[PDB]
Amino acid sequence: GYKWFLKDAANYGLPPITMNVKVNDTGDYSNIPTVSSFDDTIHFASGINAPKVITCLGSNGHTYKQLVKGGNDDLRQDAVMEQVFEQVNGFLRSYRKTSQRNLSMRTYKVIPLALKTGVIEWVQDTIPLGEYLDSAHKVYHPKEWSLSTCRKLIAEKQMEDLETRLKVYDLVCRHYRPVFRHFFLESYADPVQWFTTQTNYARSTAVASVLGHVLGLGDRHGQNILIDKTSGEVIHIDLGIAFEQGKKLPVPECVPFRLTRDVVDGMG
Amino acid sequence: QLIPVITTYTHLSEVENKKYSLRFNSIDEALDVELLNRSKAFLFCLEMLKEVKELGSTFKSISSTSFKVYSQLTIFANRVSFNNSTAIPFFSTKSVLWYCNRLFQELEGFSSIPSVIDLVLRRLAIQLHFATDEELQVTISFRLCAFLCFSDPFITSNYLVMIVLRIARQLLSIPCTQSLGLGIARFHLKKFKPTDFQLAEFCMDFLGFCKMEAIQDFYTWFDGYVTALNFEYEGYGFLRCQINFVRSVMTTKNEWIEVSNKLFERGHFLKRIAMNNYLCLYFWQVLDACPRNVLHSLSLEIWKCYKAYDITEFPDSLKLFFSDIMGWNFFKSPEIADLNHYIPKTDPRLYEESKLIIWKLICQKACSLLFKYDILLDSFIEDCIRMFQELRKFLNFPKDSIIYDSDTLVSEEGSFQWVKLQPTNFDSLSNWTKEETLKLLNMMGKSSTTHSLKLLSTYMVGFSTSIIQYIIHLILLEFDFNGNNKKQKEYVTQLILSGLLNKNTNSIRKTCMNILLYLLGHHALNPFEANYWVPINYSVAASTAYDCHLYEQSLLFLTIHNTKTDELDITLLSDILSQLPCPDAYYGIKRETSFKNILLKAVHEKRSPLAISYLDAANMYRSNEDEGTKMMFSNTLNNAGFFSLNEFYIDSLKANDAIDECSNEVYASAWRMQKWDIPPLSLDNKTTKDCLVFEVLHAVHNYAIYGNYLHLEEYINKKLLLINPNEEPDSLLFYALAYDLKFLIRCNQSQFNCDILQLLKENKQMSSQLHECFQL
Repeated sequence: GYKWFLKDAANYGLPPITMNVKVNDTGDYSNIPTVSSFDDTIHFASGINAPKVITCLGSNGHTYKQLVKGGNDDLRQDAVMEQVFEQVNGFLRSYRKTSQRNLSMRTYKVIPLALKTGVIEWVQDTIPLGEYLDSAHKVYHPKEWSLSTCRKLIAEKQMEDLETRLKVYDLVCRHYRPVFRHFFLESYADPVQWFTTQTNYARSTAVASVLGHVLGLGDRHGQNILIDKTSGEVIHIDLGIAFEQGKKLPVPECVPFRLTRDVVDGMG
Repeated sequence: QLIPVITTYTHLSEVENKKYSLRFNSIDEALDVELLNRSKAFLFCLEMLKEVKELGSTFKSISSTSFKVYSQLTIFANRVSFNNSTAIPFFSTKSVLWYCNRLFQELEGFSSIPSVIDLVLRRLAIQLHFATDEELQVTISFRLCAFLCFSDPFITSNYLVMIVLRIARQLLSIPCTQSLGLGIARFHLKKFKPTDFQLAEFCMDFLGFCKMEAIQDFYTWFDGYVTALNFEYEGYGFLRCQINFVRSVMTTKNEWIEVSNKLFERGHFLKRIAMNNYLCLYFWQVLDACPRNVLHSLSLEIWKCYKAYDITEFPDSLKLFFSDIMGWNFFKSPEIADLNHYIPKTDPRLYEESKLIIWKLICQKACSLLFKYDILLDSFIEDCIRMFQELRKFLNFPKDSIIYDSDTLVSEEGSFQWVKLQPTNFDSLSNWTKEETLKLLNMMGKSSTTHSLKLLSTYMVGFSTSIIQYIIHLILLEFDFNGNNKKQKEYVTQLILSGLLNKNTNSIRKTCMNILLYLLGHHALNPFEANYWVPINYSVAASTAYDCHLYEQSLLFLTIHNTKTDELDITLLSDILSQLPCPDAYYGIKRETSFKNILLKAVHEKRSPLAISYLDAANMYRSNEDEGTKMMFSNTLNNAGFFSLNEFYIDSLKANDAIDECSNEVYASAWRMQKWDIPPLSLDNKTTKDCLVFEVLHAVHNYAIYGNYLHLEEYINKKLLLINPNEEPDSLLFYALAYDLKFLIRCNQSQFNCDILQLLKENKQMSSQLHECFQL
């Protein structure tokens, strides 16, 4: 179906596949932004299989891109959990003496494609959570132990011993570096900007856990997580398993809280 | 030499003969021949004034219908001719005209280049000397207007139109000459319209002073023609509004809305305000005469421009008018807080490639340099630009049409005989540390044109200061990182070191510091290496930080030093954050346990709980003997939230001989006790906020006690007369106080604003933010 979808979109203004369209109480659908034709190329979703991404020029023309996802995730529940996080966010808006500070939230509402199918919509501007300066550690470290060597150390003892884990962490100590700052370094040169960004992002990453252990939802997996390079602040989405159901894994979630030690190192 | 002047002289002597001999011989490949033609033009100009008949008889025959018509047009606007003339008659101006006819016929289009015309303009500029006899000035001005009439089509260049524009400033001396310059602008308008990408200059092309009313009427007609551009109304100068204002006719409502919408779209409306003399015009000089519907229905940004369009001056009526104009919209939709998104100004963008941007920016700034100065100061800085000739393709960077005019032809110095050099008028010493930086750049023998330009800048009106402002980065870029290994590197580092210890130029030192910050850069893996490359010391960095007094510098700088050093200079960041506005602070460092630490916990957050748990204890505060906590407890009395416990505390200080009859605590009491008998501070006080309140109160109390409403209003207007609008924190914080007081006095009801209650209902923010602002 090369031509048919693009042809159909032009004649009738299709409701947006990705729509942050908070319609009115009347709810009428008259002048929502409309896109006629698809883009030239559809980038694959970063994953096991190539899931496509859809983008086009808007009615106003402002970019509104998205990326569909392969697999069979059951995220209607995740949709509800996101809605719950959102209601909690409104609650965060509801408290004066907290009213002044912004409340940390960035929804990811993409309806599932089917019972075993999904279509996702990437946040407009974003980055993989650690990707920003992820490799700058090599820039940060002219000399460093291999991350593969670190994985070897991790797998050296899947069995737990009091001495073994401590010795492994001792090995981690000399090799690792407190180098988590650079991605947060070159953001903006404006005067109040740095003081603006850091407290914001810290409060953000805190609000994650702040809703978290209450929900007990998400293991902050690096691929799973999201960090907002453009924002000068952080936001994550796409959590999948929840309710402290750590028992499913061979090890339950050894996560008292979000181990944002690296972002902490962005100490100012 | 003087041979062309000899020809000009013999022209009058000759009868019925018109001869041109050896015109531009030794063809002008060198500066000599076109320079001789220019000396001829100067001799003819000297002929034009006082050698041509000063004339009590402007009446004559120009010997050409077109030339005579041009002269009549030049004198036409409000023509009051035929004043008494000078003493010594040398020759009839008719011979001058006859010679000028062949002179225009001469050169076959040569010498029309900017050199000779600019020489004529300089002749007029010296003629437009600052001060002299009015009648001799008038005669010389008649000569200048006639020389303007001696302008062939060869004056078609845009630079000539700009010279015509400067002629209006020259005319600002006199009204009849002002009408002459108005007609000259009328003539120039044909050339003025060709601009494709001056409109800003026209944006207020008005004479506020404003007999010949129909002259202003035809001026309005010409302005409408300028709007008839008919094709382009996008230029959208204040012209329609100003034409209405002079016309005493109100504008169309939809037109008013359009005028409102355009100004924000200008994006340089800040620069529009920047013209100080323009400002009192610009904030509704005659548009202050308009409806409250006109005031309010407009774009609010007019009101919203607070703390920007400063009243360096205004009419007393204007002062009252603006003090009013703030409030009636200010109560609704007020806003104070501001973000700090700056120009990206990133140093790396893509080595002559690096050098490419700097000179292009210098060329861009040269146009502004030629804009804002005296009518004559320009040429002194022009030469180096002409000197800068070798084609660095910099002209290609600027406008090509602009480049062609100052193409080549004989390069003639603006100085002429060099008496017309800078007369040392109005020597400025502001940005003296920038002059020191200019001396530093002079220590570097970088460029032939640039060093002479810097020296002229030293002779010029802060032009080296203007350059440092324009290039605080590119200047050191010439100094530092000019190449792989630059001999000026040690000098740049030493300059950084010397400037580190600066005092009273801490702004200049910080300018150098962020300039170092501009050293951002290309071809480097590590931004930490960027922290390394330019001269800086974390110790000196924190020195500057403690010197900043402003929260902007310290924050990410601490982290940068942490990457460099990480040593916990305990006092530094503590003093920083603790004395930082916004509540996010006050917990950064760990606590040093103490009862005094309990007090600190009370104070920094201004903790409402535990009202005086720091005042005393079981075994701690009975005999502390420190008076800093005396201020602390004064603040506690302020923050108690009980105006009465503090009301007695007013006496609790009254026992103390620390009042000195002017105390923030005592003044707060003045706000407090309703004690109309308590004597308030002096009304002549400059700006003290507590005092401002005390004055407002004593005034209102009289407004109760005495009868005369006009007397109360007089007290009020006098009190407000102190300069509120600019350069202080609490201006609006005194703004509408009487805007309430008098309205309450007005007509027997509650306050004019309906109630702050519905506003608080829709406020959604406590200061309009964390309640730094909205309170009290």
